[PDB]
Amino acid sequence: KRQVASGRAYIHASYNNTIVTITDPDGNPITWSSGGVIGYKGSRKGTPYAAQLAALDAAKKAMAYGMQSVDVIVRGTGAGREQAIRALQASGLQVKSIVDDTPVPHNGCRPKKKFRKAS
Amino acid sequence: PSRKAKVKATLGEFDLRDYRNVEVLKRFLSETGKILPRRRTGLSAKEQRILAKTIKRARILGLLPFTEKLVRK
Amino acid sequence: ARRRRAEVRQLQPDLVYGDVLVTAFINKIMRDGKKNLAARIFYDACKIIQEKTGQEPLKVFKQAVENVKPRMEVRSRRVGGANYQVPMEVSPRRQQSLALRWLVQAANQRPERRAAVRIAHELMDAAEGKGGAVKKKEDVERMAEANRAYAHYRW
RNA sequence: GUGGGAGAGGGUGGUGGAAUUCCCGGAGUAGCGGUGAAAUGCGCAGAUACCGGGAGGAACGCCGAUGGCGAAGGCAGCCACCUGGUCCACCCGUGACGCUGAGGCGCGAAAGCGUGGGGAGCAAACCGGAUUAGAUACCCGGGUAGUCCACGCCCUAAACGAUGCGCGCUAGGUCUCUGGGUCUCCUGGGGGCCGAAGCUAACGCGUUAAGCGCGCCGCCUGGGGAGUACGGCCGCAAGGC
Ligand SMILES: [K+]
Ligand SMILES: [K+]
Ligand SMILES: [K+]
Ligand SMILES: [Mg+2]
Ligand SMILES: [Mg+2]
Ligand SMILES: [Mg+2]
Ligand SMILES: [Mg+2]
Ligand SMILES: [Mg+2]
Ligand SMILES: [Mg+2]
Ligand SMILES: [Mg+2]
Ligand SMILES: [Mg+2]
Ligand SMILES: [Mg+2]
Ligand SMILES: [Mg+2]
Ligand SMILES: [Mg+2]
Ligand SMILES: [Mg+2]
Ligand SMILES: [Mg+2]
Ligand SMILES: [Mg+2]
Ligand SMILES: [Mg+2]
Ligand SMILES: [Mg+2]
Ligand SMILES: [Mg+2]
Ligand SMILES: [Mg+2]
Ligand SMILES: [Mg+2]
Ligand SMILES: [Mg+2]
Ligand SMILES: [Mg+2]
Ligand SMILES: [Mg+2]
Ligand SMILES: [Mg+2]
Ligand SMILES: [Mg+2]
Ligand SMILES: [Mg+2]
Ligand SMILES: [Mg+2]
Ligand SMILES: [Mg+2]
Ligand SMILES: [Mg+2]
Ligand SMILES: [Mg+2]
Ligand SMILES: [Mg+2]
Ligand SMILES: [Mg+2]
Ligand SMILES: [Mg+2]
Ligand SMILES: [Mg+2]
Ligand SMILES: [Mg+2]
Ligand SMILES: [Mg+2]
Ligand SMILES: [Mg+2]
Ligand SMILES: [Mg+2]
Ligand SMILES: [Mg+2]
Ligand SMILES: [Mg+2]
Ligand SMILES: [Mg+2]
Ligand SMILES: [Mg+2]
Ligand SMILES: [Mg+2]
Ligand SMILES: [Mg+2]
Ligand SMILES: [Mg+2]
Ligand SMILES: [Mg+2]
Ligand SMILES: [Mg+2]
Ligand SMILES: [Mg+2]
Repeated sequence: KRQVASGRAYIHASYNNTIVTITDPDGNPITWSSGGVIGYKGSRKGTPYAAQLAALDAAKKAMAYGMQSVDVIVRGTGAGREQAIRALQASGLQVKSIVDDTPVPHNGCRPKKKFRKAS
Repeated sequence: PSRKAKVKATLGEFDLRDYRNVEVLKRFLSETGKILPRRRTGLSAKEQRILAKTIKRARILGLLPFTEKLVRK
Repeated sequence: ARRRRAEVRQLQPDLVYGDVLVTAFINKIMRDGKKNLAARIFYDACKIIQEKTGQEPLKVFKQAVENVKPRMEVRSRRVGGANYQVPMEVSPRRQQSLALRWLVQAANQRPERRAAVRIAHELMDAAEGKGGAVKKKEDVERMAEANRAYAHYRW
């Protein structure tokens, strides 16, 4: 119960799960959701439909705090990013700006064998 | 094929070694803080090579960005 | 059908109501190539529709067929070595085919004595929104849309 | 010699931002992670996701390329200092001072060894979870030496253009890097592609020769046994010649 009425929406989309964190304009979170907060347990979380459900659930939780407009921030390349985008877009929440802010290094650390053949 | 406009052709007389001229080096960066390739800038090999180091200097001085964020995705 | 597209067969219209849909339902009723027996069954079922309902049996028939048509089904697909139940829409021809097949099959599951009574009761119950055929439609539209998580495997 | 030029060539010191991890605080709640699917794992001692601050180690995104430099290995943020090679123009100086090179000497990726330090990420060995007929594997969660630094060893490789060095001669076209010039183009040095003559068993090579010649060094003489044995030399050892 804070009545923020305007904040940010971070989307963390990986190939294994999509998780949505709704925060205030300073970044402090309010509510959140993910594929695991919905009934989906295993690989079904890395599904665009699961991402849609997570986005809609986080949006409905933010409705309790009476929030209307959000600023969307996307991080990570994963199946279900655009589906969460389109879920938040038409959810009653006014989407003011969508921004991709995926953290890309300047070739700092050595990846795992899974991500090798690169630097 | 980058048929919109060349940065050099959309510009006049300028110094390629001036790391303090921010408003002219801003044109040579993309929407992100990244340095534009040759197909976008329309510079020569030597020109682009000098531009790279001058942009890096302008970045270290705090004038140009190392990286920006993408909007309207 | 690999080379061609296998154009649909055009059925002859009905001798009574002039509807090709009635003829298709006759054919799904037909057994061992006994057309006259199937026509007897269906037209006696129509005579059962009246004197049990003031509405013409053609309207009840078409409304039941419309109530049985499914909107989405679920087909299997082999992806990544596993087999998934992918939901997808249904073309109108397959809607009609499944509707008539389910109508006949559910009618013959009834405990009624003779065939005309089975078909008539199934048509009436499906028109008013119940029976085994509507149960099949609900089960298919439950399996589909119960696996919404595979909608991106539509193909 | 003079005057210019390009360069991740090398060494030393300093310095910047992104990211990973960890610590502190805020906010916040039931999972995160991971896979074909899972489980170990981590999470109510509050994780993941988000914001801010701090520490540390390592590597430099875009530029960036089929590019550049170096004898090879190899070299990629930025700044300064020290320093090597090289190219062009002038036609100035010396006057055959040249080429090659058995030995010798020095350099020599990675891994490995010694002493000290460092240790974020990764990760042999190893500890587990899966898979499997079994799985001393691939897949997943951890993880030590190591990877990093200083100094000293080690001398190996698909150390590759699988092509020793130098010089001269023998059609061109095209792309490119870098100079000079009467700057459509010409001329010189380097990096590619296609091709004259010619060569090759063929594939292919073809002014960057695998063509035509000359000089000098290295090496080959059927396969296995075998880069093994013995001997010698070198090395702390692994081991190398
Ligand atoms: K090269
Ligand atoms: K130690
Ligand atoms: K020129
Ligand atoms: Mg998952
Ligand atoms: Mg049935
Ligand atoms: Mg250098
Ligand atoms: Mg905390
Ligand atoms: Mg973990
Ligand atoms: Mg752990
Ligand atoms: Mg536990
Ligand atoms: Mg508690
Ligand atoms: Mg974390
Ligand atoms: Mg932080
Ligand atoms: Mg530490
Ligand atoms: Mg690149
Ligand atoms: Mg070179
Ligand atoms: Mg090499
Ligand atoms: Mg003279
Ligand atoms: Mg003289
Ligand atoms: Mg020599
Ligand atoms: Mg020698
Ligand atoms: Mg060595
Ligand atoms: Mg080493
Ligand atoms: Mg050591
Ligand atoms: Mg040590
Ligand atoms: Mg690890
Ligand atoms: Mg591992
Ligand atoms: Mg194991
Ligand atoms: Mg087996
Ligand atoms: Mg077993
Ligand atoms: Mg540790
Ligand atoms: Mg040791
Ligand atoms: Mg090679
Ligand atoms: Mg060789
Ligand atoms: Mg050979
Ligand atoms: Mg040669
Ligand atoms: Mg040339
Ligand atoms: Mg050729
Ligand atoms: Mg010929
Ligand atoms: Mg030929
Ligand atoms: Mg030659
Ligand atoms: Mg032999
Ligand atoms: Mg022999
Ligand atoms: Mg042998
Ligand atoms: Mg050996
Ligand atoms: Mg040996
Ligand atoms: Mg011996
Ligand atoms: Mg000894
Ligand atoms: Mg050994
Ligand atoms: Mg051994």
